[PDB]
Amino acid sequence: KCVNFNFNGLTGTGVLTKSNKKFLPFQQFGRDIVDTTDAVRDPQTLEILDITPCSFGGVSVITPGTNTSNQVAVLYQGVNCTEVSVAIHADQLTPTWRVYSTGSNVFQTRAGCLIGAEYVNNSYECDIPIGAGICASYQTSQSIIAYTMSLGAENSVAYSNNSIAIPTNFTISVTTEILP
Amino acid sequence: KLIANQFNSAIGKIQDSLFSTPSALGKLQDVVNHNAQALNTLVKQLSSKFGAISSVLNDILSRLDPPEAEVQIDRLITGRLQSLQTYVTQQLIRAAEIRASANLAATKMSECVLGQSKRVDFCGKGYHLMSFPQSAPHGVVFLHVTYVPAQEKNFTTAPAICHDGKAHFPREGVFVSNGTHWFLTQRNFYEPQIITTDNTFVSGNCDVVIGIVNNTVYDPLQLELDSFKE
Amino acid sequence: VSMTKTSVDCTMYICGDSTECSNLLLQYGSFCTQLKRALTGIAVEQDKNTQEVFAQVKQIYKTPPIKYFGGFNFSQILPDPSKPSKRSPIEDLLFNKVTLADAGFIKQYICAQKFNGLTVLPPLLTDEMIAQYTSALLAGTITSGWTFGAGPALQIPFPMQMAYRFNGIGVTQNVLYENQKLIANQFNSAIGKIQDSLFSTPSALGKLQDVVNHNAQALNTLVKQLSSKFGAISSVLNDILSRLDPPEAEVQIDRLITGRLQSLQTYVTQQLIRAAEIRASANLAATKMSECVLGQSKRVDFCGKGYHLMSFPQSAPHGVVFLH
Ligand SMILES: *[C@@H]1O[C@H](CO)[C@@H](O[C@@H]2O[C@H](CO)[C@@H](O[C@@H]3O[C@H](CO)[C@@H](O)[C@H](O)[C@@H]3O)[C@H](O)[C@H]2NC(C)=O)[C@H](O)[C@H]1NC(C)=O
Ligand SMILES: *[C@@H]1O[C@H](CO)[C@@H](O[C@@H]2O[C@H](CO)[C@@H](O[C@@H]3O[C@H](CO)[C@@H](O)[C@H](O)[C@@H]3O)[C@H](O)[C@H]2NC(C)=O)[C@H](O)[C@H]1NC(C)=O
Ligand SMILES: *[C@@H]1O[C@H](CO)[C@@H](O[C@@H]2O[C@H](CO)[C@@H](O[C@@H]3O[C@H](CO)[C@@H](O)[C@H](O)[C@@H]3O)[C@H](O)[C@H]2NC(C)=O)[C@H](O)[C@H]1NC(C)=O
Ligand SMILES: *[C@@H]1O[C@H](CO)[C@@H](O[C@@H]2O[C@H](CO)[C@@H](O[C@@H]3O[C@H](CO)[C@@H](O)[C@H](O)[C@@H]3O)[C@H](O)[C@H]2NC(C)=O)[C@H](O)[C@H]1NC(C)=O
Ligand SMILES: *[C@@H]1O[C@H](CO)[C@@H](O[C@@H]2O[C@H](CO)[C@@H](O)[C@H](O)[C@H]2NC(C)=O)[C@H](O)[C@H]1NC(C)=O
Ligand SMILES: *[C@@H]1O[C@H](CO)[C@@H](O)[C@H](O)[C@H]1NC(C)=O
Ligand SMILES: *[C@@H]1O[C@H](CO)[C@@H](O)[C@H](O)[C@H]1NC(C)=O
Ligand SMILES: *[C@@H]1O[C@H](CO)[C@@H](O)[C@H](O)[C@H]1NC(C)=O
Ligand SMILES: *[C@@H]1O[C@H](CO)[C@@H](O)[C@H](O)[C@H]1NC(C)=O
Repeated sequence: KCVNFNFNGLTGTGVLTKSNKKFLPFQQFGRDIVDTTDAVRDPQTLEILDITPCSFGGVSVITPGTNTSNQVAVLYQGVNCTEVSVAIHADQLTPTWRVYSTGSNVFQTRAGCLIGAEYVNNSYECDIPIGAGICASYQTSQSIIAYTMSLGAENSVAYSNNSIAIPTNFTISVTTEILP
Repeated sequence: KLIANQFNSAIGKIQDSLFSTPSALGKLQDVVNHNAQALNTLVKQLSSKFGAISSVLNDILSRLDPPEAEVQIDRLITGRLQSLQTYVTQQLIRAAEIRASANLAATKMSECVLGQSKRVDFCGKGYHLMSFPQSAPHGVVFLHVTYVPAQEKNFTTAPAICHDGKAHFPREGVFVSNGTHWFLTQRNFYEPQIITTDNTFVSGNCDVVIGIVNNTVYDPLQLELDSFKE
Repeated sequence: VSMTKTSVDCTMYICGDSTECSNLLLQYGSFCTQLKRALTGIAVEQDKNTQEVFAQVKQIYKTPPIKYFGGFNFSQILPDPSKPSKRSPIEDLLFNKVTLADAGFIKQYICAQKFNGLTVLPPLLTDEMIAQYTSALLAGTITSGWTFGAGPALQIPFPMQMAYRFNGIGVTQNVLYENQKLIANQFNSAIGKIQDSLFSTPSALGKLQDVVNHNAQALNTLVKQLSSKFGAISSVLNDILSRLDPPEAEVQIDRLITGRLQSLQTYVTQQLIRAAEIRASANLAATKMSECVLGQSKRVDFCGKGYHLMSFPQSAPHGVVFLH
């Protein structure tokens, strides 16, 4: 569990688990490559406990724009949706606001846990990027949906040993390039 | 007449596209917004205490004896100096980015406006014909006029035409067939022409070339001579 | 082409799980906001760079099911359908060779993986999407030459595409047709030699490993700086609050706030400089992709030594490899 611990004079916040570290009778505490305490010897029973920091991450808000709709989706970056769901049920998350979190609106992305958007199989061009191929948009009763973005339409080329395509017409096109 | 009409239509569409879309000029508006934000942030930093009892120097001088007033003022000096130093560093980085953009714009102007660039996608999408500069606040806008192929048709082709045992290759073009007759055409615009000894060149016998087809190459001189001499 | 994207929460890094420190940090103004904007801008720039280099094609092109291109063997260039992610053999080799990063993405989850308020963000495009863009570019180049780059894709037999590229460099068509088998054999040999060279040379991909190493070093240094005291009695805020009364804790905390804030500003400054360098590299990669993959460049040494004929892109982690 995520708890506030105080072992003798070393205090902190973290999750204590049974360790797999080969402590000698000599060592009392452990540290990783960046000199952060990550293991302790329990003053009683001498159990060696690993300290995992409590889960955290950034929060992103996906908004269609307030001139269209006031519904938003929340991405909890960096964590598994199982831990977010448990934190919601336990009322442990630092933000005090909540999202409806109804069935089918919680989707696991590579970026994080996306709550408040319906994932669909149909692929669309990317609108609001989320990450790892997943984008969100506001579409139909309009609601926020999430999808794996399309890269483009397919166009097979009619290649053959003796077939060539020759233009019979042309277009004169004018494009705009803006440079600071 | 068709080309002039397409050009005029494209220019009108460009004016309408820039007018209609609020984000068309985002690249320059972002530069303006970043400079305005940098100055507003730099001014707002003067309000911060940076650990001092007050952001106003006169309050520090009026409240404390010289020793503590100097300590609190030195703390504010450190805070403001760090804020200015950060501002200048960020402006140096932004200036380097703008320099790179300006060098690209100058290259685009030389290659696209003062000449006809062969570089693909450098002077717009399509085959480059010409470009026109327009000025803009803090920047330049280029109108790139290009040739885009349209309405293609697929034809049967061959690398060479075999006449009297000799392999004929296009001088400037590609051999195409409509299903009954073979013609030489330019690659970028369908315009069939009769295959003659003036349009093709001869190198080697009809064996090595893979996919050579049999057809007649029309030599004009012989045809005239068979009339001249009778 | 791209740099590892990071996002750093100023408050957690400087004043983790410390209300008093956070309240003191609020007296320095917008600095935390400015660093957040700088890192967000970098992350957006890296996704823009990847999209500009690889997403240059409007449609996804495919090769024919009958992969006969006049004797030219592209099996080592085109996607290998039997493996997950559909990378080509060369792309798969590149992926196996340079992926020494600590994942490089969140993956729904340094021993602590720098979980001190430093979050690495995933790219917008996955390796599969980049491979798909590369495959589309390869299919377009192979089946339509440069007509694909300028406008709609127009099919042309591959040896005639080579014939026109030969005319481009200044060699007649009959040289290719008379020597077509020799040219195809030399091409296939060169491709095999490239695969062997990349496999056998650990240093071949040094540019991308160096980018990964520099970002790993920057994050390792930023985390390491948390252990410094910067003149304080202790590097741990909880020891300062538990040991000292507020009026002294504010002094020791202020010293630590100054040290950590300086560490974040130094980190952000180096990331902005590296972002500018990566953006310049990405712009060069996009220029090369347009000039040499979507056309036949006439610029000397721009795309390989010798007279340019063509090029083929290959995806690599955080970058692009061109075969000229
Ligand atoms: C090559 O393509 C161009 C278009 O890019 C063709 O020109 C276009 O031809 C159509 C008719 O097929 C014109 O539409 C007509 O316009 C008149 C305008 O008064 C209207 O009254 C008619 O009812 C009809 O809408 C179109 O305007 C014209 N475009 C231009 C710019 O002139 C051209 O014929 C094509 N050539 C070949 C060989 O395919
Ligand atoms: C492939 O192209 C060739 C040449 O472009 C086509 O042959 C030509 O077809 C036209 C059809 O109108 C012929 O015109 C007709 O000629 C006769 C006299 O030969 C005349 O009495 C008619 O009033 C009309 O003018 C043209 O002569 C003919 N030329 C040759 C050399 O055959 C051919 O049909 C095309 N094939 C396909 C499948 O598109
Ligand atoms: C295009 O090139 C690829 C290779 O770059 C060709 O695939 C290769 O085909 C040879 C055929 O003998 C394979 O050789 C194998 O060697 C092992 C021993 O090393 C032997 O046990 C096998 O029975 C076989 O003889 C080679 O492994 C294979 N390579 C790959 C990567 O598949 C392909 O056939 C070429 N395409 C054309 C149309 O020529
Ligand atoms: C131009 O240079 C190419 C090579 O870059 C020449 O092709 C090469 O010709 C030699 C023979 O002179 C070939 O060696 C032979 O290979 C066979 C393979 O079975 C072997 O059995 C023979 O004992 C001998 O080693 C070589 O393989 C071949 N290379 C290629 C890629 O085809 C070409 O002949 C030269 N042309 C002129 C006009 O100089
Ligand atoms: C092009 O014409 C030549 C004849 O001028 C063809 O050559 C003949 O080919 C047949 C078999 O197809 C042989 O039986 C003859 O002996 C060949 N004669 C000569 C003089 O070579 C040639 O095959 C034709 N090519 C095509 C593609 O039709
Ligand atoms: C005494 O210490 C032992 C080992 O540390 C522990 O198992 C036991 O419960 C302790 N007894 C107490 C705290 O009464
Ligand atoms: C091209 O020629 C080869 C010759 O081996 C043949 O196998 C292939 O099927 C031909 N392509 C088509 C589209 O027929
Ligand atoms: C190309 O070849 C024939 C027409 O000659 C036809 O079967 C096929 O659909 C054509 N495809 C395109 C894209 O023109
Ligand atoms: C995320 O949680 C699910 C819950 O069952 C688990 O199966 C999955 O392995 C977890 N993924 C990671 C990366 O921890």
